[PDB]
Amino acid sequence: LLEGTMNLTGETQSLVEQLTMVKRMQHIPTPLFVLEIWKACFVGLIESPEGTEELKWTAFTFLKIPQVLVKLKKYSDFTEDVNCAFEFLLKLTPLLDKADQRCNCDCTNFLLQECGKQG
Amino acid sequence: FLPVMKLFDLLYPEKEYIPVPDINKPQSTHAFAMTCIWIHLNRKAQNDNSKLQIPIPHSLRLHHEFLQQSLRNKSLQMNDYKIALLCNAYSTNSECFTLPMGALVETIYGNGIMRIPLPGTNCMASGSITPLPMNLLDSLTVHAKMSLIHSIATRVIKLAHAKSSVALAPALVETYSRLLVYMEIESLGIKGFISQLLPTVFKSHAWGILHTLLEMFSYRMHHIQPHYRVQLLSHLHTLAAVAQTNQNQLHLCVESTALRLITALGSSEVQPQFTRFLSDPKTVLSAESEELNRALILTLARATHVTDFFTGSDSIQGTWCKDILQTIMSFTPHNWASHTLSCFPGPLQAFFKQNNVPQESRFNLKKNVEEEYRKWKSMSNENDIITHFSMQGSPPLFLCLLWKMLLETDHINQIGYRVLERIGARALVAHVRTFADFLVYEFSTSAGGQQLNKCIEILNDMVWKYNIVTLDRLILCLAMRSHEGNEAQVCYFIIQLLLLKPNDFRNRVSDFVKENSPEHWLQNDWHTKHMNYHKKYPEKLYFEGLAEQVDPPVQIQSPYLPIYFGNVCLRFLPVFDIVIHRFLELLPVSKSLETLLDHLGGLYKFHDRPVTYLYNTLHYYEMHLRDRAFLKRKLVHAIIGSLKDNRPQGWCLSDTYLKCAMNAREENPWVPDDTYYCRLIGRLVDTMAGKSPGPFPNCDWRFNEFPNPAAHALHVTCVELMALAVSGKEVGNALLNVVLKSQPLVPRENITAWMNAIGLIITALPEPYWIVLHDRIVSVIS
Repeated sequence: LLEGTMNLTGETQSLVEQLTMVKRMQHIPTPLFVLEIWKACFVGLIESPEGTEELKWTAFTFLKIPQVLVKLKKYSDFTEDVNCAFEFLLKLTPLLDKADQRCNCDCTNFLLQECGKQG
Repeated sequence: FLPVMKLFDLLYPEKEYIPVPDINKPQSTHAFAMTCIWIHLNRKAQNDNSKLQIPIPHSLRLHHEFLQQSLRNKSLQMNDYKIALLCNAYSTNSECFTLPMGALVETIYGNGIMRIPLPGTNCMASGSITPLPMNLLDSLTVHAKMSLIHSIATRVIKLAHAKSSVALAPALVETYSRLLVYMEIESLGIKGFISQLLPTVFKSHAWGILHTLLEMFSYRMHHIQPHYRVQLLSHLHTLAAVAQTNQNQLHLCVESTALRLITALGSSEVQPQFTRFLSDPKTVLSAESEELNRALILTLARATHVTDFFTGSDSIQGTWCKDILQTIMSFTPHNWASHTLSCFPGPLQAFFKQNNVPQESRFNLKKNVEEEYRKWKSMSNENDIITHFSMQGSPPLFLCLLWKMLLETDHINQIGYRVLERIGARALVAHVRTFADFLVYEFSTSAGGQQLNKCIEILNDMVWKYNIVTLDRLILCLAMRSHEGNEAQVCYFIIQLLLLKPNDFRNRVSDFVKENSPEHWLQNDWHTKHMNYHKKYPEKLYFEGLAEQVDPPVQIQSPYLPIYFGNVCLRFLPVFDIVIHRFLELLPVSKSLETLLDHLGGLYKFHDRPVTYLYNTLHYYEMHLRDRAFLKRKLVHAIIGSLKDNRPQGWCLSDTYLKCAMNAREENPWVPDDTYYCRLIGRLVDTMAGKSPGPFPNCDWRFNEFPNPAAHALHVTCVELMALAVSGKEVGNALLNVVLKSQPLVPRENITAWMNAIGLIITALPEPYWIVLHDRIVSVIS
């Protein structure tokens, strides 16, 4: 959450060397890691107030999260665990349904085609 | 009070003299208060002035000289607030307070200035009709007020015990009703009045002070504590058993007070208040009259099914309800109907399978009255027919004697006039009970036609042309008929024709709703409008209308009681409520309630608690009113439009309710989105915390039926929520889809108050509204 606030203009490697190191310090399951990776992207989308900050937060959650995950796949098994991560993720019904009132549509289709575009 | 001048220095550090501003504001006494504090410190320095006097301050000595000039002044009234200055700067004096006291006590007590004729004969009430206003009641000190109370008590003790012809002024009874609400004086208020003033009035044996106190307790009080309520209930039971209360007005006023406080009860205080008088359950019950005990039983019934205390059990044993009803069944046998049993709680229905007297036979009921009908004319002497037809213990059959006279002659002789006044109003309830049984049994087998309209008009002849009783008692006796099927519908149609075929009572209701308003405390000339209303309709309460039709000339000229606030319509509105309840208890008398509501909706202009009554009416018949849609829509067409003017704009209803609810049905009710319900929850949650503008208008919550705006908002929200045509099944779905599904207009970091309001709403909701939560929890647990 701190990265997309104001210091979101940097490169893709500072956040990588932060969050991957965080997994070193505290025992974190990789499906739980991807679960947090996507729920933070959803929360930064919905909980951003309306205005230019909404657009900035949605762009931050849409355009830099494939960049870190491509590098994570390059450096690391990463296909099987994200399935159980989405098994965790597809239960958060009311909070993510509140996002669909603001977004008037199903963002899940767009993001699961974006992941296919990223391969 | 030692360091208070240092409290001066932190509060009022100045050097320049204080000028004297205009006195006309009531808040100026607040500004002039510290000068009175200094002169009352000099009043403290009246005794033992040799020890540590204080010099006069430089700034405040100008206003001290001003109040000294006011002491030299010899004129004080409502022109300025020097009345308050001379009542507050000299309240702790021995004779400096008597100078404004002489002006005050001769201007509101009515010290023989004028003798206004009240309705009736020989009623010379005192002259002054303008009481102490609201701003005057708050501009005095507490000690000045209690000294005024002591002076008033010393006046009224020697007035009541001498039974003097000098009555009490309407101004002073208005002030007496206004002062007792203040709980700062409550230690010497009604707690100090039922301890001191009321025992002295009881020792006086005056019968006029008691009647006026009952008048200002029924139609002038708004918030009496339940312990004080049952204390006064015990006091009136001790009063009515003695002091020969055979007069019609003495029984009628205590009946209109007891039924008022019975109808003023809620649903949550039934359990804690009963164990206070569980030691003496017999004396808080009616031993001779079925009406009060049946009203208390229905009060119990609406206090249990609404609060849903009966669920999880199906018996009265082991609870607090068995022994009180065991005391109820003694000396007052009363039957019960199955349709009335339908809305009763389950344990209550189980207990009503026993200790239930059946009905008396119709054929013998007519046979006996016809057997002594010919004994009326076997010999037509005065004294024998007077004595034989009127001892206490005779079967009450006299109204059919009168009716058989007025079916074909329309004349009541000296015997009929003497018997009715010899029986007295204490046995008149038991008489009119059996007479209502005659009425329902006679119209059950009656043939329609010219007699159907003739009988209701010759019955109105007793209502307004003979003036035998107040209209409320007979209609309430007809309301408590516990018959099955056809006779209940017939009695409901008796009341249906009784309320609309004669126009005299409807003319009085129209006159009172057009010429009077419920805001009695703000109405300074309420006495004048009451005199005009009683001069338009001469209220005859001692068989005066019955007197002039007697074949020998017999008239009554007994002096009337001092009446200031009593009328037929306010005494009939609780009966108008209980008949509405009886109508809604039965199905095929539905649409007859529809034509009455739009006809007689003005009386609810003067209802003590209409919102709670309508909420309980719509809640208790939840299994009786959901099926009948237009009957449920009819209620908002009449009562809301009555009190939409005196109560300010937006007091009860919402905007979309004004757009679509009271519109007539079109086979397409507006099924709302969830945002409509979110609007109501947002209305409730803001009114719980309270706002200075407020979505709901501010009012004098001392003189309302709610001490707080939150209780006012909860009741109207509960009224509007479950008044839709949809049953209690989709209401829970909408309430949950507000919160269980996502919703616009509902924000987070506040949702705790929203769900608290929803929980209070759904606990206030009837059984099928929250029984669907079990079906909801089955799905999510599976």
